Amino acid sequence: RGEYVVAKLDDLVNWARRSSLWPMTFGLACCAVEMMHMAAPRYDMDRFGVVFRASPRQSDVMIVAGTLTNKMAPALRKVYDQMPEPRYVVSMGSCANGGGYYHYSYSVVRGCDRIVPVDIYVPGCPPTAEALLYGILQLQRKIKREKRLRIWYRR
Amino acid sequence: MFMINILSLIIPILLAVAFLTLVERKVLGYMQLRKGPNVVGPYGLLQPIADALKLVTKEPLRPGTSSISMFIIAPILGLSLALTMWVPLPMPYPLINMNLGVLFMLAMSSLAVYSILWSGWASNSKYALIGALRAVAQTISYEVTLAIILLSVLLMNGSYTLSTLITTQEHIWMIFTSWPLAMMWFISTLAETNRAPFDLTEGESELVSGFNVEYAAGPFAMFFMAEYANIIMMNAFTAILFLGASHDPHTPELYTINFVLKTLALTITFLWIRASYPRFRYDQLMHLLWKSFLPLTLALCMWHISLPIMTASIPPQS
Amino acid sequence: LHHALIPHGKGGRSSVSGIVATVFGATGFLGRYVVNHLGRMGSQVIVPYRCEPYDTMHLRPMGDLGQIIFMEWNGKDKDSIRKVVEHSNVVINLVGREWETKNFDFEDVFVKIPHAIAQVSKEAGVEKLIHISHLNADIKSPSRYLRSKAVGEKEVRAAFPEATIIKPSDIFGREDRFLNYFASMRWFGGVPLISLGKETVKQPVYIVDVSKGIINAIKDPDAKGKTFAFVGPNRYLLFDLVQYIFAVAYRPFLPYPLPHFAYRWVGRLFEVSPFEPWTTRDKVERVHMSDMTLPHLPGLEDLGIQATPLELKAIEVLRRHRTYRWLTSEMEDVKPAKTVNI
Amino acid sequence: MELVQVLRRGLQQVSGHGGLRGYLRVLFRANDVRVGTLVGEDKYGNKYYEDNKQFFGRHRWVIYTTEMNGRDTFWDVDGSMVPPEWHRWLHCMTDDPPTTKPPTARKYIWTNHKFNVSGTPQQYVPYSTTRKKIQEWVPPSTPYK
Amino acid sequence: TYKFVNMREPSMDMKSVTDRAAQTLLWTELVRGLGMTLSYLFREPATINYPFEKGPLSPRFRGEHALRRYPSGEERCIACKLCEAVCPAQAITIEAEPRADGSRRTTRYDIDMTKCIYCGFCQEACPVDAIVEGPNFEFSTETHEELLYNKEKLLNNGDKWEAEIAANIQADYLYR
Amino acid sequence: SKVKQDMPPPGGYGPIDYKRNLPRRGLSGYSMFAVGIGTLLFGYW
Ligand SMILES: COC1=C(OC)C(=O)C(C/C=C(\C)CC/C=C(\C)CC/C=C(\C)CC/C=C(\C)CC/C=C(/C)CC/C=C(/C)CC/C=C(\C)CC/C=C(\C)CC/C=C(\C)CCC=C(C)C)=C(C)C1=O
Ligand SMILES: NC(=O)C1=CN([C@@H]2O[C@H](COP(=O)(O)OP(=O)(O)OC[C@H]3O[C@@H](n4cnc5c(N)ncnc54)[C@H](OP(=O)(O)O)[C@@H]3O)[C@@H](O)[C@H]2O)C=CC1
Ligand code: SF4
Ligand code: SF4
Ligand code: SF4
Repeated sequence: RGEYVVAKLDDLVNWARRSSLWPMTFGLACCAVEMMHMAAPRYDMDRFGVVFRASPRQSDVMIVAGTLTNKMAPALRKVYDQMPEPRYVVSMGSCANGGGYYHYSYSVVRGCDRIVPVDIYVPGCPPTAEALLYGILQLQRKIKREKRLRIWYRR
Repeated sequence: MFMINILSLIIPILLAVAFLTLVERKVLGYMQLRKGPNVVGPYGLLQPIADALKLVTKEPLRPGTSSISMFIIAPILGLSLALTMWVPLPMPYPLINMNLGVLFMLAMSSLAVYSILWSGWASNSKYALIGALRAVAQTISYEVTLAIILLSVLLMNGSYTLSTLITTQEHIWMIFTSWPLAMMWFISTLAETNRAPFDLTEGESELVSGFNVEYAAGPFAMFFMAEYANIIMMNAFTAILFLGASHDPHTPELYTINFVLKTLALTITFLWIRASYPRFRYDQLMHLLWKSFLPLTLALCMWHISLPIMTASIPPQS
Repeated sequence: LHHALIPHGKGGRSSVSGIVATVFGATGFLGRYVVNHLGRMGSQVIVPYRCEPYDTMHLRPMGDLGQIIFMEWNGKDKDSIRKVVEHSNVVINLVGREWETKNFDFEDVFVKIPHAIAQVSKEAGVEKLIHISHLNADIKSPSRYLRSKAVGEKEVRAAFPEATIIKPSDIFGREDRFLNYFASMRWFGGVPLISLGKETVKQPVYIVDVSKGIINAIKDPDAKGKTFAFVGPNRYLLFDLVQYIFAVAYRPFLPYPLPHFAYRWVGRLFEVSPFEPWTTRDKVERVHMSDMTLPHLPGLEDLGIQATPLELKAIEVLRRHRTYRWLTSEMEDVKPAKTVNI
Repeated sequence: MELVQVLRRGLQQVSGHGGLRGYLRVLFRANDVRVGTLVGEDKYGNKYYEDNKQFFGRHRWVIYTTEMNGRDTFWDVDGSMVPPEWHRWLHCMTDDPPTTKPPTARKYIWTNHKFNVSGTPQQYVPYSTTRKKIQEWVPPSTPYK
Repeated sequence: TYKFVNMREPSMDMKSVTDRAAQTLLWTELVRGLGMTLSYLFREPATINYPFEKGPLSPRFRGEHALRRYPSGEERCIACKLCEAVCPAQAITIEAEPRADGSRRTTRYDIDMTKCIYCGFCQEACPVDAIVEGPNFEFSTETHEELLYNKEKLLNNGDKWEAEIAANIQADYLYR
Repeated sequence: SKVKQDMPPPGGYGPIDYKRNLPRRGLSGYSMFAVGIGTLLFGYW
């Protein structure tokens, strides 16, 4: 039946997307250091299929790791625009989540969500590299639960 | 079944290129105390298929300032030439037994730079144009020594046909006769394939992604196809030239196994050097050759010009 | 008003406005824009959706955290509509489709679904329901879209007597399928106007104008029961409109008269596609109807919003379509297309 | 000599994991084939192994349960599937497993360790936990006027 | 005391210069560089098998905030507002009101995880060990609002991680 | 009882190496050149 065929196509495409999540080298602050430590041998992003890649044209997930300030927010929004779809935003740290320590400052965006649609909120100051890996795996399951071709079949 | 042979020289080559990415991300990662891709199935044997699927279903955006026509013709040029330059290789019996295989492969290798050229210029970017010019300089500098070293090495072959190399290295590897040139040749194979430590056309640290910066999804995967097919073909050519192997006319499978093993070892050394060095700085990789490689290779060219004559060892042309 | 619906703040993101609303079909064109305005003033939006949640991602960053809430709903399921409209002051109906899918015809998305929305909204106890139709809505129009829209308007009026009915003429914007349609028609050779397109008069209205009109109608205490007609300020001849569209895009213009039945065949051929149907018979028809002037119906100016002429807000839509050659030319380079006087 | 023993213990790898079928089960699920002493098991089904010979970091590990709280976890697993009592032992925060040293029991402690409830309709929605501050006048009902 | 890190003049004996020329022509330190990476590939990788293998922690680890309670069942919190008065990020909001029994307890105790800096200052300031930073750190959420913790959510965390938190405090209270 | 805190062992910790230990290895330049030239001569013959 057509539903089974589109189901299997959904599983294949979602598996590819979740098993080759290519992130972006967009570290901003101390939350980037853990972003490096999970790339360090101990946790090693590489075994999970995730390999760092600059040039947003060839990346899927943006881990906004660090404080997002007013002077940088236009750059972050523009760079998010460069990403071809599908795209995902993982927010690392309290600063990139809702403001963190400098939530009441004059030149800090009170949450990265106000600029891009954040897909996964990873809490911490900074989050432990295990916690960030957990957030990435949660995003992976999110991609696994996508129903693109199913919705197309029931257009 | 000539079509059968042509398809058998394309699909296996593409599969080998796909698994080259996995073996690179594993060998490199094990250099760096990591484990490399491990999750997808057993030992990551599905990563090439996974990212292959992603890159051909991810949205292939076209920049608003691009030049559409060349932006599209460049990936086709790159992949077509990378695949075509596999046909004259004397894997037991070459598919296309050309009388001038070396010159043909030199011509197509020189053409392959034009893919980089047109892709960089048509993308309308500062980084892309920078990378295109670095490619210009790198490939011209290294092409001069490529041609001279090929002449010097093949002076003992007697002609430019690739198959006779097997006859030439019947009793001894050619590397024992031209080990200096071989070193230089290896370095040239590192640079013409635009790999480390000469991978300045991409320059991930300083040029973000170089000439692939505006290349996304399918065209990017295709330029990667061209690059890795060129890597494997260059290592195969180096194995054919210097590290010859025994060839039983009745069982070509023995020569197939030996040749494949030598190509694998040479490629593994490519990934080895990729994960053990800093990166060159533009002019240095030029000043390395125009001031250290070119004079030495000229002297070795004169030496190998004279050598058959002084020892009465001029190889036959037929 | 309830103790939590009393307006508070200064109109910013984190300000209680009291416009708790449900916008059916928010995932598309004006559905996005309206939400933005609803998000800007600080109103809790109960945006329902049937598509993949990823497609609702651009819906996320226009409201203060906790304001925008997404829910799954199905058109042929009264329980879903009841769940989404149970706690809401206003229910804005923006459900529509320029084509007829296999599981949803024009009547389903313009009569049946609006009927269910209006009936369930009346049962729940909402105070305002803004239904959206087309200006050229007629029970005898050849295109099934406008005919279905007319019967849907009558049904919605019957079910919700005080429902505000807004009849926009033609929305042009960054994603409009009206200016981008003409711009994208460059691929298929020339632009094939029917009878050279010298008999059709179109009155396009800016998207921001329509969304602001919806917001004002919600805020206006007299929009109940009324039937507004949202139209642009000028009336363009169709040939002159395409002339302006291709001049602002600086693409070559190749007009080509085309017999009506041949264009119907072309529309069928494009309808065959099992994906986004670039052109339908309804589509090629509608571009040939003139915009029926309805002076009796109240307009945007009554709501207090001045229509923005297409010339000022045409560079936004067509700057993407220009090649690298005329990608930076200013807005005043191309002279306004001559307009037949209203 | 060590080559032969090395080839041999690769067969103890398949023998320990209940034969070939269990060998591919653990290989495809937990991506490892290494064996270890069964330190314990929790009420949810996760099996808890330890091997002190492994270097610090992989001396203890989990094979997650196939099913927990009405959710198939044969293929998808996460770090929140660890019950609180054993999370101490797993993360090398103590050398006392719950089997030997069981945590103190109290009435308010849960009896079913819910995993990360994000995504599922059992999410957490923030709301004000305080009552009203200003009351209303509640006008009288008699028309009077 | 200071040392000259790069003050070595190379010897100019014929042997020394021959060795330098050999290293230049026949790349020698380059071969050493290759050998080092060969030696480490043959070495054991350091990657752990997350989530089946977890990196080591300590009982002092700061993670998800949680409200504890006495063994009897009564909450430890008494709304003294020391934690709210000491939080560097002002992430705690407390509203207190005398309960029906008479004990002073928070009618609202909200901690904003999106604004918290996980310093642990609250757990030091608390005179009754009511608020603690739990051992949990894998509590990422798909939406922002789920990170705005209420009193009920914090009490649920306290009731869920109580087995771990009691042991962690038991193994660390003597240091404090 | 007595005070207990983290302390070095009674005899103190062992020595800690800090100096550079880059080992010296490989043949002399004369030997390397001789091996290269001999290989060239054998290949030539
Ligand atoms: C001082 O303060 C600082 C900060 O302070 C705040 C900062 O923030 C930052 C900034 C922060 C960062 C940079 C973050 C930290 C980043 C890092 C540490 C980087 C870590 C990187 C890694 C762990 C990964 C490195 C990558 C490696 C080792 C290898 C990568 C190589 C690859 C090959 C990857 C794979 C990619 C690709 C494209 C290959 C896949 C493609 C295929 C297999 C295609 C196959 C296709 C087929 C088979 C097709 C087959 C077709 C067939 C058969 C037929 C077809 C024909 C038809 C007709 C259809 C810095 C730097 C900083 O310094
Ligand atoms: N020029 C114009 O376009 C004019 C339009 N209008 C009316 O405005 C409304 C919105 O227009 P616009 O935003 O441009 O349209 P779009 O096609 O861009 O968006 C239509 C919306 O309706 C939803 N929808 C359609 N069919 C169904 C269904 N069967 N069940 C559930 N949801 C459904 C879509 O969901 P999804 O995104 O998942 O498909 C989407 O949210 C329509 O009623 C239209 O007729 C009025 C005057 C002029
Ligand atoms: S959340 Fe904490 S660790 Fe992350 S950037 Fe902000 S202050 Fe630094
Ligand atoms: S640990 Fe968290 S809640 Fe406690 S004071 Fe620090 S930031 Fe505030
Ligand atoms: S410091 Fe402790 S007792 Fe005081 S208000 Fe905070 S949680 Fe309650």
